[PDB]
Amino acid sequence: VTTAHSDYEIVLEGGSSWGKVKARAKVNAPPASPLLPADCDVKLNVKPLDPAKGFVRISAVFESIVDSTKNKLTIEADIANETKERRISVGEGMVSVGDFSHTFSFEGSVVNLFYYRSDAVRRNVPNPIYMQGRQFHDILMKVPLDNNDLIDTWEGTVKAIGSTGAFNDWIRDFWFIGPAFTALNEGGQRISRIEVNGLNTESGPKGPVGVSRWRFSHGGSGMVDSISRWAELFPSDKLNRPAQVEAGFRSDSQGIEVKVDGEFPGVSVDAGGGLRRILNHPLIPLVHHGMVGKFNNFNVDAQLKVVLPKGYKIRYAAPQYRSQNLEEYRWSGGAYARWVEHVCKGGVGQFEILYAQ
Amino acid sequence: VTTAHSDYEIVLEGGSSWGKVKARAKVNAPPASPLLPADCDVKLNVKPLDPAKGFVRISAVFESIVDSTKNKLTIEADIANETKERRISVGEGMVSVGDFSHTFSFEGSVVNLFYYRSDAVRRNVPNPIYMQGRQFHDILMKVPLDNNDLIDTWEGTVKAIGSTGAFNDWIRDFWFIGPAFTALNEGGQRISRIEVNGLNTESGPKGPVGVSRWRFSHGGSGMVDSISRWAELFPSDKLNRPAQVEAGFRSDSQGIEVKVDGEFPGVSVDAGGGLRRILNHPLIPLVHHGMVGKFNNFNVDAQLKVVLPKGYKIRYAAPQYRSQNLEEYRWSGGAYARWVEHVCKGGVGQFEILYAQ
Amino acid sequence: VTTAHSDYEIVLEGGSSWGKVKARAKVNAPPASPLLPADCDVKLNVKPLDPAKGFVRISAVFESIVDSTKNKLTIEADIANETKERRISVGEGMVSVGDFSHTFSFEGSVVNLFYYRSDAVRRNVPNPIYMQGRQFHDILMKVPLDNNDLIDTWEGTVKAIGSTGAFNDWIRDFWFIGPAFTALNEGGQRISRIEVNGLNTESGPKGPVGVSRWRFSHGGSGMVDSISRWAELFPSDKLNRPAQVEAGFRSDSQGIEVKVDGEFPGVSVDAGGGLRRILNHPLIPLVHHGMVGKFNNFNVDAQLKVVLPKGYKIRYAAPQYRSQNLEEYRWSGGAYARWVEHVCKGGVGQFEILYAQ
Ligand code: BCL
Ligand code: BCL
Ligand code: BCL
Ligand code: BCL
Ligand code: BCL
Ligand code: BCL
Repeated sequence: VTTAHSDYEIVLEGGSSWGKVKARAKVNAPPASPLLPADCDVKLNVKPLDPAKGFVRISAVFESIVDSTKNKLTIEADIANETKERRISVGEGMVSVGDFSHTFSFEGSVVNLFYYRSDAVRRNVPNPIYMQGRQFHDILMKVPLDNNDLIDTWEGTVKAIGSTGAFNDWIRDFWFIGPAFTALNEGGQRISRIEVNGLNTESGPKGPVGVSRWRFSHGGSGMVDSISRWAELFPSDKLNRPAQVEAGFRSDSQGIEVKVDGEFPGVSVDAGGGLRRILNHPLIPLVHHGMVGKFNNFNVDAQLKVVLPKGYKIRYAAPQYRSQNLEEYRWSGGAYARWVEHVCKGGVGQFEILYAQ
Repeated sequence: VTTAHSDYEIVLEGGSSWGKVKARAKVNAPPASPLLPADCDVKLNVKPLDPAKGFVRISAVFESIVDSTKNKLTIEADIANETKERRISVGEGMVSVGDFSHTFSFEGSVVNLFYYRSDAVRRNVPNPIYMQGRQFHDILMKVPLDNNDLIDTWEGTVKAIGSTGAFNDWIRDFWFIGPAFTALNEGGQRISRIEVNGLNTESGPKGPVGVSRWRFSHGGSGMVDSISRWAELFPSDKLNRPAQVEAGFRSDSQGIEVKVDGEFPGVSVDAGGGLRRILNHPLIPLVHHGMVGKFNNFNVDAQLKVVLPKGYKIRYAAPQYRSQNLEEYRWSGGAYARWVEHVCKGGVGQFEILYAQ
Repeated sequence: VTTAHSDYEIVLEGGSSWGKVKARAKVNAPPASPLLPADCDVKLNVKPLDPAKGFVRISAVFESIVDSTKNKLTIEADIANETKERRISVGEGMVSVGDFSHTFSFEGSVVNLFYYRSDAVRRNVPNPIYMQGRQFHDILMKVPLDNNDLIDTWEGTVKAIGSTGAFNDWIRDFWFIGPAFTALNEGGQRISRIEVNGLNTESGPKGPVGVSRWRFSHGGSGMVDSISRWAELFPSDKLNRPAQVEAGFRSDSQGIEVKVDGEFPGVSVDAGGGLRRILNHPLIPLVHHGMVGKFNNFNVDAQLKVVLPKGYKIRYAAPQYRSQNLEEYRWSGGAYARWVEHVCKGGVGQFEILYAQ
């Protein structure tokens, strides 16, 4: 029988939206990857840089093995809000695949805009979900052309841009490789044609550098969390100490195994009336994973454990928890099991938890 | 276990395409709504107004409660065919959400056009399904700007239209909220950019009125019933007395419960050769519901009852009925059960019923 | 219970990428066709014409019965590669539906272009799958206007082209009938507006002929095999004798039954290191069938038999085979059964088989 075994745990901090999240999962069904096996490890870290100007330093490392090819991507960036709609970033990183690698540095800004703002909606809807909007990226990137492969790609690109009028359109076929293209529509997401503002070869300290300045916008009909939850997804103001997440998966023709461990702020939020809630589930991950969650029938063997800070209690949970031991609450079987099956297949049915002192 | 229990009943009138439809359904699986609970009641009524000019008066009321917010929409309209391709309407209604509400009045015409008409298809295909075409809307609407929220929205819009060249394009991200966007492609449906022909503030008897005149077209590759079955979906010529439908659902994290009761013309149609059929199932509802029907495994406990007028008998049914008692025919289990599972998940496999005297 | 019973067999030739493929399948679940019943037979044949210029002659016959309407399409074409990116074709055929039929002749070229070519990818990825690109069609077609239906359609079209500026856009709604439209996005595929280069009525030996010259391009994000595997899908260089495939299905409200039998080159390919593999599974068929494979729950009763040439053995298989008798290997149950369920529902998880002497 195909069985998914999972275990999730959330330990909340008092007052502080911080939480520790742990997850383990294993399913004996094949992944929908046309190249197997595929293993990946991810490590994310962020630390307060300069709280006066709202800067944080984020670092990410992705490492994987796909059909015997070793890949790696690292990125380090400094990010800050300038206004409520405009955020800026500056960073550098590296990509490496087998014997090949290249570096890059960049600076960019993103402006997030909602299509409407209405007090009539605001005062009448206590927990608004869909927020339609558009987000603008303005990027400057630099890559040292220090090997023949880079030179070839740079020259090929400069040739294409200057010869093909549809380049700004067709580039999207290249960018959203494989089923990434398909996922755009699934999430109510649109990518505009790009605008190329400048392409130059500079003379760097150590050699020629390919410099490019370009922009694009991305629209969302309300499920794109990047747009609808712009402020909430970057809780820089609550980052009083370093946060981190380590996650990884191993997969082949027999099954998938995953592990996650992290601690960061933003896990709980003020729900008003003196109540707090675990944050609303982001929609994108459920909709995108929904594209791969329907290929094998499975049974669910799942459990969730929520540990509240001392003296806090759950005022409302639906689905309902099965047991409680002081501050620890557990869910398993029954309606919780049906909800897990549901979300693993792509459903976004609400699972709400409100707690208070 | 997840079980869907449903009961459907159709009682046909003799000769007259009229029928009474009753449906009850309950499933213990969560709905895919990111806000729960969600309850809704709908009431539709239509009555012959002036049969000489083909006018009917339709009225609709929608009432719901979503996460504790009460919403309501009413609409009343007079509709008539002018030609076989052009239909006109004039009406008014109201929207209300919590402490907020606004009214509106409108007049509009819709022109439905098929991309081709061929006698070679017509004489060779007895029961044609896909009909590709395009439909044009021309709308004039008026809303009294009688509160600050309306004024804010009106001024914001007039500002956007005059400052953003992409407004006619991006408005579509706002219009098709959440997963409504996604459903467009799923049904082979396209919405053009809008055309804004006029935006004015008039001086009404009781205050300023925001007046707008705009158009859009919508294409369909053949599954869009609004286009392919343009004439059949508005049987004004068979409406010799008032028709109505009452329907509603209650839903939360535990399950969904639905009830429908109606009586209206258009349930049966001439199939030629002296035969009649229950109308072909519209495709849109199956394809759209198919987007939410695949998140939980279920067992089917379903029954269908068809009551023919006295002296009529079923000449062909596939799937086959299980039993017959005079004019009453029943379906349950076996192939019918597999067909129900199929359509609830998004399939459009044909279920045909032909009857005759 | 819904059960799918299938049997697949591959017999490989030694050295030669030739293989014989046999498949039988039956499932008692209804097809997603809004018109039933639907039966179809297909016959394909190809033979070396002139190996010096790389020409092959291909012939196809499609015959079906849909809801009692008999349809038939035949096509015969001569095809050759001119370069590695450009292929040319010349042919003729016929379409017939009930009492109607028409012929056609044509000549066209297709140019396939990849968006990038990189040695860094080539040397580091041993078995590349996604290849983004665009394909250009240039078509000249001729149809004798020998009946009133043809004349009507021709005149209607010439009228539309000259009156509607959006014809080159809207024609796509007509072309991708029903759910064919939807399938485009699902496979990461895009069709451009068409370009009409010429529309003329010529005076043929036997009467007026409608002549048209038009083009279109089609983009693919990497799953479109027509683009990413352009060379491999037309193994003209391995066609040393005639190849053929016969296939057909019967279907109605009770189930689907299918049979396939063929022999052709391209079934196995050099995998490097002295190893050979069965070719990578094309992605389109799995993704498109995935749109209809999820409407009924089923159990799998499936078996695969692979017969290698004398003296060859399997060096790697995942999922693993169950048994081996000399050169014959069999798969059934366990991980193979889960893989079948997976691909029948739309998954593309890799099933790899490497063999060698
Ligand atoms: C049988 C039903 C099964 C099931 C079947 C499958 C199948 C089948 C698959 C998965 C896959 C996965 N499943 Mg599942 N899965 C089940 C239940 C679970 C459970 C659980 C029970 O709790 C968990 C935790 C998981 C977890 C996972 C992940 C390990 C994995 C998806 C990886 C991912 O996020 O990539 C997200 C990837 C991306 C975002 C990459 C995008 C790249 C493109 C080009 C886009 C660029 C983005 C943008 C430009 C970059 C942003 C720029 C800004 C700077 C940010 N599944 C159920 C029970 N699962 C998939 C997988 O990969 O397995 C190895 C997969 O194929
Ligand atoms: C450039 C990227 C953006 C950004 C984009 C997003 C987006 C987009 C989302 C979040 C979400 C969240 N972010 Mg943010 N976020 C950024 C910086 C931060 C910082 C910080 C101070 O720098 C913090 C503390 C957080 C914290 C948070 C939480 C409030 C929330 C996740 C809650 C949860 O329970 O997850 C539980 C944690 C897990 C289940 C494990 C996740 C572990 C894996 C390793 C990470 C995901 C990998 C992703 C699928 C693959 C990346 C592919 C790209 C090609 C690289 N973000 C930067 C500025 N963030 C999510 C949310 O809910 O928003 C409201 C969300 O949708
Ligand atoms: C486990 C599998 C389950 C299942 C799982 C689900 C799930 C999961 C969900 C449903 C949902 C629903 N299911 Mg189901 N369901 C099952 C079987 C059934 C059976 C049955 C057995 O007979 C029935 C009768 C139902 C009935 C229903 C409905 C009560 C409900 C869809 C509401 C709707 O139509 O909104 C249609 C809504 C719209 C058309 C709104 C569109 C708004 C957008 C912005 C578009 C504008 C349109 C346009 C501009 C206006 C027109 C202008 C012209 C003037 C006309 N289901 C199977 C057995 N069902 C959904 C729901 O809402 O539940 C509460 C849902 O999430
Ligand atoms: C402005 C809207 C259009 C219109 C648009 C449509 C569309 C679109 C369709 C129909 C369909 C039908 N219409 Mg019509 N229809 C109109 C006016 C009428 C009038 C009349 C004289 O005024 C009559 C008698 C009918 C009668 C009929 C039937 C012939 C047929 C439904 C058969 C059935 O078995 O349903 C069985 C009944 C049910 C299963 C219960 C339905 C109950 C719920 C309350 C109604 C649906 C709500 C919808 C999902 C949500 C609306 C969301 C919008 C945002 C408001 N229509 C007006 C002019 N009609 C359908 C059909 O089959 O076409 C051939 C269809 O697809
Ligand atoms: C319950 C789950 C079931 C299941 C449920 C279904 C359902 C439901 C359906 C099918 C359908 C089919 N299934 Mg299945 N199926 C199952 C398992 C199987 C197994 C097996 C176990 O091995 C097999 C062999 C099959 C085989 C098949 C086929 C007989 C059939 C798809 C026909 C096709 O290819 O049309 C491909 C068709 C096209 C490509 C036509 C495209 C026309 C459009 C307009 C596009 C034009 C293309 C282009 C312009 C022309 C090219 C130009 C160049 C010159 C080339 N299924 C699983 C177990 N199957 C479907 C069917 O048709 O059944 C009769 C269907 O509805
Ligand atoms: C105009 C069409 C193109 C073409 C387009 C494609 C496409 C597209 C694909 C192939 C694929 C393959 N082609 Mg090629 N192919 C052409 C000419 C040929 C010639 C030849 C010398 O003329 C040969 C020998 C082949 C041989 C091959 C194999 C290498 C490979 C199938 C392997 C397999 O196991 O299938 C197993 C066989 C079966 C499972 C049975 C199939 C039987 C049915 C009758 C055929 C499919 C019908 C299709 C679904 C419906 C057609 C609808 C259209 C509207 C007409 N092609 C011409 C030039 N070929 C596939 C592949 O894997 O590419 C790498 C693939 O995706």
